[PDB]
Amino acid sequence: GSDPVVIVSAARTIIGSFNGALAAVPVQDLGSTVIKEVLKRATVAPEDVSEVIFGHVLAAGCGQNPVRQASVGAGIPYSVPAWSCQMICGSGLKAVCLAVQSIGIGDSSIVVAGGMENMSKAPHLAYLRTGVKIGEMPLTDSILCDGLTDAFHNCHMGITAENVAKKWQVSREDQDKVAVLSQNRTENAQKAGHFDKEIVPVLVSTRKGLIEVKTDEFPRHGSNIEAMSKLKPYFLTDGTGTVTPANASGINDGAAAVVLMKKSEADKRGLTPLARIVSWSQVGVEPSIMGIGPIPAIKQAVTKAGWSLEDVDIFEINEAFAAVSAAIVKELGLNPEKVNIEGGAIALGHPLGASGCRILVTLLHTLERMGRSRGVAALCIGGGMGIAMCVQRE
Amino acid sequence: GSDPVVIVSAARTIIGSFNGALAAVPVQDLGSTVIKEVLKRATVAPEDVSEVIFGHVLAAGCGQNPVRQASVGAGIPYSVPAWSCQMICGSGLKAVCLAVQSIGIGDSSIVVAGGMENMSKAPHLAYLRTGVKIGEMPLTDSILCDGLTDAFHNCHMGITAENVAKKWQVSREDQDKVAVLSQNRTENAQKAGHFDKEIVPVLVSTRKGLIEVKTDEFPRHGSNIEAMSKLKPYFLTDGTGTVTPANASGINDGAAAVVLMKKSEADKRGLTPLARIVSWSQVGVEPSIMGIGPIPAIKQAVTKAGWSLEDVDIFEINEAFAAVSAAIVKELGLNPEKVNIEGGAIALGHPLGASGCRILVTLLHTLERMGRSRGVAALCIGGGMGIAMCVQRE
Amino acid sequence: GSDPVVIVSAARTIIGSFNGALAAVPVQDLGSTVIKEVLKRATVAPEDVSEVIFGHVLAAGCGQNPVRQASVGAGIPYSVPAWSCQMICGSGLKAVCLAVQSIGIGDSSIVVAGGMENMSKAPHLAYLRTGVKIGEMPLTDSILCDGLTDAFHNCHMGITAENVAKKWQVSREDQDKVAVLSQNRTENAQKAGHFDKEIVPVLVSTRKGLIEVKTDEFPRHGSNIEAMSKLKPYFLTDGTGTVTPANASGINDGAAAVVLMKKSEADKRGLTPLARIVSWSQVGVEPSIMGIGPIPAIKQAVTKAGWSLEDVDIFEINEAFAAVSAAIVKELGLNPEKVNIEGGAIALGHPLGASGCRILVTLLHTLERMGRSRGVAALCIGGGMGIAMCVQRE
Amino acid sequence: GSDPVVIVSAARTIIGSFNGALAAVPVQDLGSTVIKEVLKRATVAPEDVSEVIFGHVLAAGCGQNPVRQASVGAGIPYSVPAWSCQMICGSGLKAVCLAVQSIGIGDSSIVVAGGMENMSKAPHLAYLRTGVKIGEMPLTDSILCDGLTDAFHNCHMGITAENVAKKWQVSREDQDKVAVLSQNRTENAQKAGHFDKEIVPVLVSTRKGLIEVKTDEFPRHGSNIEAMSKLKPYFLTDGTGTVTPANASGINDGAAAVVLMKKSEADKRGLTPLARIVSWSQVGVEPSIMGIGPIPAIKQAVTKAGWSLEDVDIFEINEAFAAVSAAIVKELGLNPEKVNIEGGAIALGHPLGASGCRILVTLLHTLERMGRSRGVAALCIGGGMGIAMCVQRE
Repeated sequence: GSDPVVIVSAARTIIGSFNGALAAVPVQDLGSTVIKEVLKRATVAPEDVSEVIFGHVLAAGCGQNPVRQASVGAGIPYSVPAWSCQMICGSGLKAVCLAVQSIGIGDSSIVVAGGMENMSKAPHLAYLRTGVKIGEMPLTDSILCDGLTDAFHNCHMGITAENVAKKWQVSREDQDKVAVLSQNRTENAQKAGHFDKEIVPVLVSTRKGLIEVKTDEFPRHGSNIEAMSKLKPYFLTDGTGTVTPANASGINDGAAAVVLMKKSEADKRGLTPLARIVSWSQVGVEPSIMGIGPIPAIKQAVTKAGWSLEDVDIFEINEAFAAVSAAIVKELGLNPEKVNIEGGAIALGHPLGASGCRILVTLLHTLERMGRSRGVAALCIGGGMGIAMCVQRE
Repeated sequence: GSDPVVIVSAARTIIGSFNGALAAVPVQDLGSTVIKEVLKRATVAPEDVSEVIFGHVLAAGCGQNPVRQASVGAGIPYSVPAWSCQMICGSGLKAVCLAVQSIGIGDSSIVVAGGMENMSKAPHLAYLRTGVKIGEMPLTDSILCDGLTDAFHNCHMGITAENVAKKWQVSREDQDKVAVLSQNRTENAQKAGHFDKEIVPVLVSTRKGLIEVKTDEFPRHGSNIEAMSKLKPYFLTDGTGTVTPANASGINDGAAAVVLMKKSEADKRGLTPLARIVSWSQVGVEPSIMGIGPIPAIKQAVTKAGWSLEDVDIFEINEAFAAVSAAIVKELGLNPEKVNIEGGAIALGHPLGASGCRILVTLLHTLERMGRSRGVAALCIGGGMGIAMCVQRE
Repeated sequence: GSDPVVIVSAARTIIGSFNGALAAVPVQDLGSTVIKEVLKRATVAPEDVSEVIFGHVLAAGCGQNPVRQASVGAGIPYSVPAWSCQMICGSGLKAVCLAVQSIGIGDSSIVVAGGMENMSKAPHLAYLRTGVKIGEMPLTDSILCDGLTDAFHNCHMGITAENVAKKWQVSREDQDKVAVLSQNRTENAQKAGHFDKEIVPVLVSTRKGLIEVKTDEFPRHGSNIEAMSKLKPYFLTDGTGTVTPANASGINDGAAAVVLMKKSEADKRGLTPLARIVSWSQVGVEPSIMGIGPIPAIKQAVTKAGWSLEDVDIFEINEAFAAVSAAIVKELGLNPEKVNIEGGAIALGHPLGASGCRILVTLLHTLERMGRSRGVAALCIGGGMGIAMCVQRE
Repeated sequence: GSDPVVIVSAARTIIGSFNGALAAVPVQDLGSTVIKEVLKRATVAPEDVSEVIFGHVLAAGCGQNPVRQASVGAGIPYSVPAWSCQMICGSGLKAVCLAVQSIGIGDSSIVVAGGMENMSKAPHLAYLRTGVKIGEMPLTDSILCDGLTDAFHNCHMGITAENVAKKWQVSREDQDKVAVLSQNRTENAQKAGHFDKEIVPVLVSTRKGLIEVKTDEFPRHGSNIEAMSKLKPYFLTDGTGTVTPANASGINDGAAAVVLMKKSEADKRGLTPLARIVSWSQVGVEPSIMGIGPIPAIKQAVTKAGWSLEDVDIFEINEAFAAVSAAIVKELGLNPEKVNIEGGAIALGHPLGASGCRILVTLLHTLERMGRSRGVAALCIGGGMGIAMCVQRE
């Protein structure tokens, strides 16, 4: 307000496929990569950062405070506090909102906010301290257990997605159409070089030495409805299923970051920002339909901004499932030509902790590239939440 | 400022011993217990909570967003956003600072902040996705890996404690004296009923049915220097060791919570708060001496409050190791009769995610009970950080 | 025949309770203990042993050829071949029959035969070579998996025991009576010192140094029908159950051994043997009723010996379940005062690989102590087999 | 003697590569395949089998008595006893010797003897019964632990192989030459169809349905010394190494079986056997040089047969390591044109429990195919043993 918080820089790694191009790279090295890069791009010295805040969901086995590791690995001094927040899929966006708060209230001057996740590296879990006298014991998958299973209904996110498909009447055919659209938009954007600016290469040691990874791995080029309609429903196999692997996102690795400060601090430094942050909201809804979280979230953020929905030029609405993104667009009555125009997570992938910031990074570069003005990033969150941010291009 | 953020209520579970009285209780049930109770005590209806923020470090195997589970298990509606932060030992206090920020900036009206940890339930970890063709594979202890091992030097917190012992010249004899003091102060406080008010019983099913757990489990009554001086150093066994199990805290389970709102909202509701929050700080230091984090943290918080150190009536300085707490007190020149007067974590235990808020809960009730005015809660943090808060009794 | 194979010496360790007195002792050290001891007792130099043959069922994690380890640990040279056989519960007796064959045919001159098992040390199992992309994986209990589960019907031995109880009409009351009898006979034998001769102490390091273990651990003195009839059926909980923990044996650790050679070699050496081996049999039956294996086994061995059943003075019939031992005795019409007179495995325990030889050791010492002449050792075997041996006291 | 034991039939599966063509096939199904087939070939009804004896080393996770499972899966009745022996690498040959003994002494009339191993399916091991309060725990590889590690010196078989290389002066160049020879002989035999008769196809379900596997998988066609001499020593990397993957065998899956009875029983049935068994030996040597076990073993078997070494037309000497097979041939002064003429385990692979019988199967078919008369099968055994058999073609 008058001196709003602005985003000066924004970058992401490619999104790697499960057990794919980024699987050997610890999550904190993904974090370091984007942290170092956004500072570079903003021309901000690492010692001028007030704090680092990252979303990060599946942190088992990553060592003590992996954000701090990521921060220091980027060349930020030990003097700079660094910490993580978890709000499942919303975690990466929540990190940025939290920065908005510390800067707005006058506690931080410059913040590197973001999200990070290496799901390929998520371990299996065993409780061994008591000691099992006799009987089988599970090695539980932390991804499933901590990432993808609703704690209230003990069901996969994909089941909640079927609830939304049912209730918002998004057919199998609808979902496959959204999926094809998402895949084709991503392929068009890739070929047109639309992601080049936002991507920062990741360094990976191979048997044939060091390599740069700089193409998103998860897209399935040549996606078509005929192929997709042959697949069987994955979560719900009693003949009422609609969600398949083709119309859902995946398990993925990646990180993203943004540099934030006040407009006045940007002016003082001779920086022109990507955008100003106008508003944001977090809301709660029923776990059984967590997918529709962004509906109340968007309506509140947009309202808080003094906007009507028509005023929004571009939406990024996390595409965890076609069933959910379709339902959100249908209920709000959004123009699909304004929503996920470079494609969404069905094509690009969904590294839980990173996605909130990743879609923001994309949003901001899309707005910039198209010379459009007003954007909304939003995500549904397991357990029944939604988060949304309003940004306006300077 | 003019309308400061106040703490209306504050409560904790007992602290359970490793694999002890609370080990069968999932961490989110510990959270629910304290959340429900602080609302009860503040007379605030659960549907009036703007959000829930909890510190939580070892979240592997706890399911999707265990704070949200804890929130809902306390009777807070699905409409109320709930999420976690991780800043190792500082996590529980960081949760409260974050609430201060959301309330200060006008985003939240009422917040339940806190921390929670069941270390007994922390699993072992195995990476099984690639597949090991031939050879041994570790089942890594998440407590050690993610909780207690410095990521920069690959050494136990207890090793960093020896660095501080060495550098601040805190002898074995000094450490054992601090340990005895801590144990005796805790035993005196227990017998005098000083913890009765702050403790909320935990419900536990046993073979002989339901029981209430309401005594802290970890204290070793009759602690004496003669016994302690017989023990061997645990981390550093080359004849230069000082830290033993008797002069370090433990692995422990527990939770704690506070209810926060603006002074004006408290006045409107006819509530008298425990205290107002005057200031807080987070700082970074070298990982090798993470223990001395609270020195810069305290100095900055106290300075920001407009106080001198003499102005502080009561300190709670987390007693992870006698070596560290002694070093902090020595360097700042604090009166030991003002520091951890009900005893500290050597006697009480250290459930990582909970401790930041737990010491705050104790602080506030001590200030209340003694009719003293100004308090400081502070903790060192693995990886090289410190966090401190200033509170003033209304 | 004319120059029959004789048993010169026979010894056993105590039988340890699951996770009890012998759990820290590797199975091969149990083997070494009994091997060394029987050589000592027979006055046979270790370098005169032709070969060592031991039954051993649960060998996972025991290292390369644990019989060979056991042999060498007893002071038998590297020049002496040593190897194991597996025939589940019959394994320890099968080892002795196999020795009878190598000596009878003229391939071996002196053989140490026996059985050994540390079930406390049996590991859990995980298949990790492929690599599990996503999902839970079992840590399977090798005891259950490889020891106690019928491979044909995928059911616990205790289920097959219920089949025999049903079909041979052995009531819950019958089973509990057999159990009390077994417990009381064992307690009487212990107090009378009847096991003193056959037991060889095991050496175990404790925190208070080295100790000798020389009392069987599993017996429940003061066993009574009133207590037993209060227990619930363990395997079959649909209201048709009869088998409980009180009328079944346990999971147990132990070893036993015997020294064998021809009568002529014994005469040459100035040794008087415990007994001569007269006959033995191995038979197959249906897995669903594996418990009744000893019926055809005994009938064939006794027939091969030229005996009638009345001619047998003493039987040892492995008491895996009261339901099975009762059924065997009922069908064959045996005098219960001739069967398991020092008690059986319900009281003493059942270390799978050892039991076949353990009951033989006991048989031989009982025959000796009572001055009786003709004995039968027999066991049922998981998967549907029976094994029996006839011995005659010289 | 006068009525010697004869082998009527002999068959093997292909040998599968680690995690290769047979990895999804449980070991007992490999057993059933060869058991059923040898009965078929001998024209012996399954109900006429007196007993089944198989070598089997890595039995963890295979269920109760996997030989019995294998027997019944081949259509052998429940009435036929079936059991396993373990003598590490010698296990498959020991099974046959044991049959010789039961038939020779008049206890069995017809025996199916053999060996079987699925090393791909060998699990990792964890001891979980006590309960680990705090710290890392190993998931131990049962292959390494129970199969490939000398229990006396705690070193890989490959280390003992280096001891033999050193002591018998078998150079790196020598070993690579033996390896190339073995690979080229196997490739020549394959192309000439020499294994066709002995191989029995294994049935495997694939995504594209059922398939027959009938080519040995492990051979590396086009093996050459130039390639081999580029490899680095695998076990001993201090610059004194000679053993590499190219001049050692592998980890492999397979089974083999033979049908045995007396010559008189063969005559009565109108069967002409492959060969008569003339003699066999088992011996012990120092674990550090277990590889040279076959030297004393062969000398004793050949001596017991009334043969000189020149009398042996064909040897099969298990080729665990070129270093060992070379050393055996050098010391005994054998013609390399008489030794492993279809190639050995360097090319064919080494499924521990199966190999003893596998080389016997090959021996017998080679003797038959070449119209040669006298053969020797022999193997070294971990822990310091050797086993050898003499056969003579009828």
